[PDB]
Amino acid sequence: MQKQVKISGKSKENMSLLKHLKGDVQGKELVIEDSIVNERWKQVLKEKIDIEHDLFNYQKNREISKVPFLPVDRLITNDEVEDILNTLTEVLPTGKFTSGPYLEQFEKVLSTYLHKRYVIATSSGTDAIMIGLLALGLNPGDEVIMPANSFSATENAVLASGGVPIYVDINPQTFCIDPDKIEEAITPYTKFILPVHLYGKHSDMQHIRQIANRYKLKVIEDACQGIGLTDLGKYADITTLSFNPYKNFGVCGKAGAIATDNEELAKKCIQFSYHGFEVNVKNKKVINFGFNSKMDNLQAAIGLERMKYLSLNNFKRLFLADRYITQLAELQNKGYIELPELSEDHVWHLFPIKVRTEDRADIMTKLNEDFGVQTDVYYPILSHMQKTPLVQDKYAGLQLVHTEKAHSQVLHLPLYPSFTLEEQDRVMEGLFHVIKQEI
Amino acid sequence: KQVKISGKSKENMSLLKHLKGDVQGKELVIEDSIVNERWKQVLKEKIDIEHDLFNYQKNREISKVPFLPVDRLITNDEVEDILNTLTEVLPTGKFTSGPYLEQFEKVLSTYLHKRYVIATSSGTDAIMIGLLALGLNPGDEVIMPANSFSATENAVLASGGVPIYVDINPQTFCIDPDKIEEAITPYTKFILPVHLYGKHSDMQHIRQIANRYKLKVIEDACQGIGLTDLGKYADITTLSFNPYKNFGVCGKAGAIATDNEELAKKCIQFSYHGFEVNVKNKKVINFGFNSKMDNLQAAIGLERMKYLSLNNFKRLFLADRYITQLAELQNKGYIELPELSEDHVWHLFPIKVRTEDRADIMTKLNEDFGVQTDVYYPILSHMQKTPLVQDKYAGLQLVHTEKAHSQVLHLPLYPSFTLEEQDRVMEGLFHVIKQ
Ligand SMILES: Cc1ncc(COP(=O)(O)O)c(CN)c1O
Ligand SMILES: Cc1ncc(COP(=O)(O)O)c(CN)c1O
Ligand SMILES: [Cl-]
Ligand SMILES: [Cl-]
Ligand SMILES: [Cl-]
Ligand SMILES: [Cl-]
Repeated sequence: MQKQVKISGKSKENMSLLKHLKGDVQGKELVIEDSIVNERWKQVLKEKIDIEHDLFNYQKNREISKVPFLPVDRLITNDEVEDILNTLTEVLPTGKFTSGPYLEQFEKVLSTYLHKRYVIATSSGTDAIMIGLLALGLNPGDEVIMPANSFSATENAVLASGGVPIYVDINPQTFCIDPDKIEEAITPYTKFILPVHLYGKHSDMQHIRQIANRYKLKVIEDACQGIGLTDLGKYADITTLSFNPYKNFGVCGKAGAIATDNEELAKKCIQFSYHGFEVNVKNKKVINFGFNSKMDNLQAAIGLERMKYLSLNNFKRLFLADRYITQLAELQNKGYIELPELSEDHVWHLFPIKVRTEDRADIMTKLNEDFGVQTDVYYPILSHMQKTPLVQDKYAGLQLVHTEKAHSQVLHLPLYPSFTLEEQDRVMEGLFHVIKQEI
Repeated sequence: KQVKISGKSKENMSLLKHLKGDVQGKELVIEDSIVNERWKQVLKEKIDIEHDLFNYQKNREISKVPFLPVDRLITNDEVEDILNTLTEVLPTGKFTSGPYLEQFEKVLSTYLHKRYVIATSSGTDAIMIGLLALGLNPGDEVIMPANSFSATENAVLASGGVPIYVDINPQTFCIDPDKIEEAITPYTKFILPVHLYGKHSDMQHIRQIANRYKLKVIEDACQGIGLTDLGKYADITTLSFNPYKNFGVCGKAGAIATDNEELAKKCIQFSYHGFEVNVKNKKVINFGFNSKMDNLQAAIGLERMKYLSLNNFKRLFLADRYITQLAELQNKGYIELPELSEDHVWHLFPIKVRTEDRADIMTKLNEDFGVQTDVYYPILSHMQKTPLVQDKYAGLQLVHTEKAHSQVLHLPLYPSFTLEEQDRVMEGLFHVIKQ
């Protein structure tokens, strides 16, 4: 009796798929979930697959002299462009670019994909967080517990709506908020915990929800880099997503989403997202104010096209990350670097290794100068280290030991779905070469 | 001798006079501007406006006149320009930041005669960021009218500002400068006039008051693109490029324009996460937003902007045709018509009817003649049913605003509207009012 292998495109299921697509028999046991996110799989999976050749067109003998970290022209493929041009041919003459039926359809599709009853699509991930906090009842002075290593948009969303960030240390291996440091930071002004699934890695949400239940806190998660994570939002009151062009799934402009199972909360999000108006009643305010922060109908139509590539693209990211972890194994075994763990709760938006603090600048310089290999560090400045009057006045004396140590060690290697395996070879070879010459 | 064509409201008025036989000079000179590009394909020496710009079909069968059919606010010609530019934009993979964004800001700068332009994700965001850049702190008071779209007050409230509502001039629908000083308190920091319906507020008088009391002036010109001397007396000028404006993109966008460099710097910092200008991830102020205009929309706007001068002129022609053709209804005192003024771009066309008759007029136009009208906007700021209003604005009376609010009626007016539809609107109004 054969166990079926459900292809949802989610992170846990992709992990089994990786094993099966590596093997010789790829038959009826592989069942493609009837979803828009799986559309590009449908055609690919009609035949037996060799991953290297069929998904990556591996050309080991193609000479490579430069490896850009993130060439944006390669983040969108010719087939996506043709798809998008086709849909726009129909959307443009409708004259509906802000409100419209593609926006509504896009929200339903996300709702089904996320298993969340209500989805409110927004004009950015930053707006989603900001509106989410307000809809959850954030008042000026309310404290929000969060990590200090996220992109600046996370703290800005708290600050913009009047909140007070309270920074807490991360787990230095996962780069996510350490749930064992959270309870320490709770005061009578704490109302929120805002975990970030940094680089695509899922935070320890079950533990976080336990602390939150204990102290009656609300949980809003920044999953802007985590689309595709299995069980996303299971333990959160609000989930926020970004669809900016650099994400695992993005549109052609700024956009994001709020997702929730709570109807009263959803309604408030809608009200905040559109001028404080009663839902579907233009010009009639039912709350003090709101923003102009719904997603555009035009981007929604674009999103319905690009979403067709998501499951395949997340799978290719997983393959790339597995290949890094396996081929670089020796550098970790001998204790020169730390590799991320090949886990089910990661969608590989970014790929972090850790190197020695004292060597990082030189490792980066040598990869670039000697081998044309570009790497990067997301993000260069920690929240409590920003040179702002707020930080200077209120965040002096703060020490986050693990966060600061990890921040000095982390190095991101190129990884995106249209990256080639032969570029990756170059990255890995160069890494072996420069690390060995550090010793 | 030369009749210069800028596309701006004053020159448009002289062009109109000139083309109606009232000669203003000899040689038509089309200024070399992006906003005039499409004018060049239709504007000839012996132009017949009714035929050459409107393709007037006196006898075309009409059974409905929609107030604002959104599919007709973008032409087939625009759709093709847009598809063509997107064919080149899409493969670059640059959709947020990028070179079209920078070019679009440059082009707006030249057109508006403002040194710095910061293109934003919406007009609402432009106002919000402009207020903050100008130094709005929570509790600071902002003098403003109560008859604008809710976006204006929301931009103040979102940053914790405090709206102070003042009465309007009931003929112009704009903030009455003679009611401003009255409302000034030690907490007042800004005046925020609105060029409502596309009518220019009395900015000179407003600036005199501002200087006297050391206030800042940020104007909501989201409906006023094309006004001659827009921003001459303002510290910050805000625009919207939403698809319903005199010029719009294909999504949300707006702009802040200013001549002040330090202000511009602050606007950029607030518009993008509080980062140092052009230096990602390095904050120099406490926080910012994700509120720049998208590169993709700027590519679209660079195409749609080519139709602006032509479209604004068409709006003027329509407004002038309404005012001339409906004259009798005003002469006999049945309605009031807007004044044919150089300082208007006719985003909306407001007439005034009797308070007690407006509902019936609207119903009879629609039911008997399929003529749809509307009222922008249905609810005044101090009459919204919110907790802030009940706690802060209780008992406020704005006599002229409230009266005008009960009287105003908007007639269909947009660049692609037809003269045959307009005839139906006008004959309908005559037949309804007589009866
Ligand atoms: C962790 C994180 N949170 C929030 C955001 C903000 O998302 P958006 O750009 O759609 O505003 C980003 C975008 N880089 C992000 O990476
Ligand atoms: C007078 C006025 N002010 C501000 C705005 C807000 O502009 P946007 O829709 O681009 O946010 C509008 C849009 N209707 C407006 O009409
Ligand atoms: Cl929904
Ligand atoms: Cl730092
Ligand atoms: Cl500029
Ligand atoms: Cl009202």
